[PDB]
Amino acid sequence: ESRGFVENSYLAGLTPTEFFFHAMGGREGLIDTAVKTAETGYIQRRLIKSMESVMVKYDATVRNSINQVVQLRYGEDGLAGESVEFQNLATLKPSNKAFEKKFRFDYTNERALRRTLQEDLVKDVLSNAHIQNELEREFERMREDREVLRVIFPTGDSKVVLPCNLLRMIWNAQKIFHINPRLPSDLHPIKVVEGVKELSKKLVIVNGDDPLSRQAQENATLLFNIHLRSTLCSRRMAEEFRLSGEAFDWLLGEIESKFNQAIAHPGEMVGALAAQSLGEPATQMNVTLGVPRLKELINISKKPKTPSLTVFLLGQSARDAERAKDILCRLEHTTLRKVTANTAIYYDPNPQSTVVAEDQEWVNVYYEMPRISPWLLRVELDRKHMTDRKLTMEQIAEKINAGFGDDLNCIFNDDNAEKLVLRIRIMKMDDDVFLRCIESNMLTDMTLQGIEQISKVYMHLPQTDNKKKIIITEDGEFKALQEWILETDGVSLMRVLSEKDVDPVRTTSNDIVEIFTVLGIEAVRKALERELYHVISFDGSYVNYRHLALLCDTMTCRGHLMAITRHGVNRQDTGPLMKCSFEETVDVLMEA
Amino acid sequence: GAKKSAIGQRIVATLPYIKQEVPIIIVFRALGFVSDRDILEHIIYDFEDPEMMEMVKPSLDEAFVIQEQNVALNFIGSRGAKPGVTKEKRIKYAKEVLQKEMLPHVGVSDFCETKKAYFLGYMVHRLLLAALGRRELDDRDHYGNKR
Amino acid sequence: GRDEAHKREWNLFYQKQMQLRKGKDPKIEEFVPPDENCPLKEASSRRIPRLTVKAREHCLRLLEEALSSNRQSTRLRAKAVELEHETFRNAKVANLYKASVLKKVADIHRASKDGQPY
Amino acid sequence: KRITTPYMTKYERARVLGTRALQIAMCAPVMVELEGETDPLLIAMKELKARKIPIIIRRYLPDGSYEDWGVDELIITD
Amino acid sequence: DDEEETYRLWKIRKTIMQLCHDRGYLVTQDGLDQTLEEFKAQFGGKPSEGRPRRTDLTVLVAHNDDPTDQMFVFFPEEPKVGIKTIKVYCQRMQEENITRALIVVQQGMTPSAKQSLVDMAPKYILEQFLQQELLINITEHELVPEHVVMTKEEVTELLARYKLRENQLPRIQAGDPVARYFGIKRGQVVKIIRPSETAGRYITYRLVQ
DNA sequence: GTCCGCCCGTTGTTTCTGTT
DNA sequence: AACAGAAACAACGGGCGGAACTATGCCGGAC
RNA sequence: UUUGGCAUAGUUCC
Repeated sequence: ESRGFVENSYLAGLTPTEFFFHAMGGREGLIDTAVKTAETGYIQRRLIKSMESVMVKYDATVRNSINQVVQLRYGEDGLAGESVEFQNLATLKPSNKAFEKKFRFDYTNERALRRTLQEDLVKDVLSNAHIQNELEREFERMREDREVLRVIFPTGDSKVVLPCNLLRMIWNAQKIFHINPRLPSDLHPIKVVEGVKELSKKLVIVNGDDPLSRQAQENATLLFNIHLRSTLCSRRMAEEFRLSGEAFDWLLGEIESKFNQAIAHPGEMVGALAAQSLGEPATQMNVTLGVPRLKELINISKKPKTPSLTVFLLGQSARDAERAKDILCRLEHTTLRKVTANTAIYYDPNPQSTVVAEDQEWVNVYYEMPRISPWLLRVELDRKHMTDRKLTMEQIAEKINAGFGDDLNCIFNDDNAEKLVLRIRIMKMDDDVFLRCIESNMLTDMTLQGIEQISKVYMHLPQTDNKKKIIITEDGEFKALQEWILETDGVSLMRVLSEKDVDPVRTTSNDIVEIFTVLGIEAVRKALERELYHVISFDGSYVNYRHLALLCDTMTCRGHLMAITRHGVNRQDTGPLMKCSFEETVDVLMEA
Repeated sequence: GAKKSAIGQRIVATLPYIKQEVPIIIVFRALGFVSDRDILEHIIYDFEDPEMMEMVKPSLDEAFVIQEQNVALNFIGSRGAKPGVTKEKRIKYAKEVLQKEMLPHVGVSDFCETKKAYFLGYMVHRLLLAALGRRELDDRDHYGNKR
Repeated sequence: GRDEAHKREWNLFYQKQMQLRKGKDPKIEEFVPPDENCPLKEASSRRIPRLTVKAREHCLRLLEEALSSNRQSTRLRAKAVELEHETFRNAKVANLYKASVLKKVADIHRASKDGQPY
Repeated sequence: KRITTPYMTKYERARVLGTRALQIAMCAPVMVELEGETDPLLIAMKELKARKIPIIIRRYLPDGSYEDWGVDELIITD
Repeated sequence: DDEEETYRLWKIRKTIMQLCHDRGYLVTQDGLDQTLEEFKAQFGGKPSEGRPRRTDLTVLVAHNDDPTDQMFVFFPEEPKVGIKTIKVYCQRMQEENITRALIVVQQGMTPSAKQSLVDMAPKYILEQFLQQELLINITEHELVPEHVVMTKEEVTELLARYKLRENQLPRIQAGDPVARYFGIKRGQVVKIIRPSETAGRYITYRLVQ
């Protein structure tokens, strides 16, 4: 009750303290509503100015006002956004045995043949050999497509967005032609195979006959052709759908018509479309997410508000907590102040008669078997922090020797005694002021362990299917594994990647400038797309991938990061009249 | 660097109508107090506080040079709105600023130094208490701190 | 860049203060060769600067005295010489060599207190 | 050799309809027998359906070239 | 430590072997795949006061299309490589009749040395790689799609097919990490092959400029 | 009818090493 | 010893939502 | 059947 938990409902009413606390709660909502609007409008305006003149040319390429290629095919496939639908691939997830049983078309049992295919067709199937060779080649092609799919889509996601809804088209064909599923059909599986092969030739995105053009078309229609073959497999047609001749012909005609209608029309203003599509969710939008994150990603800064670096471990460190904690120790910065307990500066010229009575025995043992200055620098190390990081006094001593050379002296006790003692002596320029500078440097500059600029490192098991490692078993399924993943504060990507027992493939940060300077421009494009997808989908919202790809390509087209500001807008070699209308009019005009 | 790293923290005062900052011991000496014992009587009320004494020590280490009211006033007045070409006028300007624009609410008469010193010592003492984590920092949105 | 600047300023300050503490003629301590009865392995080795043969002989006696005390408790020269030589081979600087010898002596005394042969 | 798409895009359809309607409204001959219609936009749509609009669309490739497609030759999608 | 230094030398050598294999030079499978113990045995498990002394690890290898065109991989023993070291290396290249060479640096090179490397560009080609930049292979990172260097013939054919002037392609800086990995000069065009979410594959092109 | 409140791209200043 | 290349810190300048509807005061002073 | 502007304040809608 003291900190504001309203026990009553709106029907019973609120006691005065709960009334005031509720008003304090609602004020925050009013403030956020009145605050987000201007920033959202400004972000949308900057995006529109950035991509206002990007168009789809009659060449089918996507070019800006200076005829510089942005995408060779819009959305990497050449289709329009408003004509595509969610669909499932249905050949990626099934195991080996299930996949073979569902897509093989056994022509040997012959009782399933008599039950599903007609009598005049079963004799043909059992007699011919060219038919059998074609039917085996079809399954070979499907297996190769399955492997390609598993490479393209790790983590086993079937859901995909493709232009023609094949299952609903099949349902419509069944209802239109009054197909009875309880009777054998008159569809020849060879007719099915030949029809699909001929159909795939009429779905042309890249027109040409050179090897380059044929390769471009294959890349442009690979996924849809894989889906088409998976759906119109002959065994699936014979078992599940049970179509007929005229039904199959109508289905092929409808597929051609819909694919041809779902192709992007030249002249579209895809740049402005993408700007609006990515900026309209902004008005409804321990790290930063939402409007500030979008602002940072659009105008890239070298100092993000909450830099982070998710780290994946390679082997037994991923499972066993021992090496996990060991890597956690290796990757976290730690100076001497993090472990020291207390320090003091004494005046003790006598090696034997020591002002401090604790060090007597071992300091005498050290001095008995051999100038120097009479002053001292006695420090005391906290036992809890000393033993937490698995540190050793010999390690601290050798680090001090490396850091200062042999112009210092160091004598240290061991963990046997309850008091762990380090004693330092030097082997204008007066001693006391020099020892205070030695202590101050040795406590804020020592860098015993860890990587500089890496402040704090967490260590927690993942709970999401994108931050988990997913493998493919020997039986072909997808199995999800839980392995320890780290999450640091502060970024230094190169050192963490170079560290022993750290996975150099899946390790990633969220600083775009760092990704650039370490991995190039294509990696920065992919990472920028992933960060934008994360910030957009945190709210559960959906935005078509074409708009994300267009924004990322526009930002990373010229080889260096182009922040969407006056700097990036005027860096383009465009006409002065486009730049004058944006964040700098008179200066640009007078320069030109 | 080595000397800044050893010093750590120093206490400075931004007097009005003065070009830039002034160390606090300089102002206290300009008020007419010479002995470190007297200045610490004005600032640290209970001398059995070694942490407070150590915190104020680097501020007193800036008194290694200045030791007299005349030179302290000269140092203060060197940074006026219009720096003078003479020295007596600069020293008179320094005294005028310390008598007219520094803490007007305590007093403006001739014998107000004995109380301006106490109030400035209280300001420094409260700053030390804030730095030691013994009192909560104020918030501007508290409505007892408004008119 | 600020950490690198502060580290350079510190290194210049430190080097200046240590040069004001370095005398004009650092007498290079003369390496006295081992005697004919020196039981040390690699006794003539000058690999560790400022580590004398007499220091290593003293360190070896500490190991012998510790091992002798341990054996008297549990009911030796060759073992002491191997312990010294291993410590010598692993050490780069005289102070760490001495510390690693004293650690071995402490470990032997711990084993003796626990009634265990080292 | 023409490589541009054989369909008439929505923008080409809109501009052709607007220009043909303006031409009709400026007292120009029609290429179809109007069965009672009087609105220039309706008559233009009827002509487009009949494939009798006498316009050739000049499509500019980005490399400076161009292609002339008659309305009769372009598949009318919508 | 000696173990860590051996590990760093081994990792640098392995990455350079992978780099040469990608650049088309002729590196065998056994050279490509060496275990840490095998490297310890072959060239010293003790670096400090041991056989591997950042020398004798230099690699001379011949391109698969021309045994006459060969490349060096030099390991300076100095944390700051200097003008005289660069002159020594250029003398060795001149005497061995070698055009291109790599130089792995402990910490860095002075700007004078870098400019003295740039000056002899038509005479000789030398590249600087830091010790930290080669402990990992940036190409193997999953964020980095496959890059293919395209011949002038492939470039011409591509430009003719799309009717593009080279100004109209996307660009990639000559200081890019992958560009330095492949050793690409200005005016060459790289090809990017990456999988796609909406098409299944997408081939882009970048101009080094 | 006459006079009188926060961020971050440029450019400078200064400094610190390398070559000959 | 003179010169030159590269870098740390400090100062300066431009940038900051979209529409719409009422009202009220003022546009130089002395001679 | 002809056309003032500058500033400030309040309000409506996302």
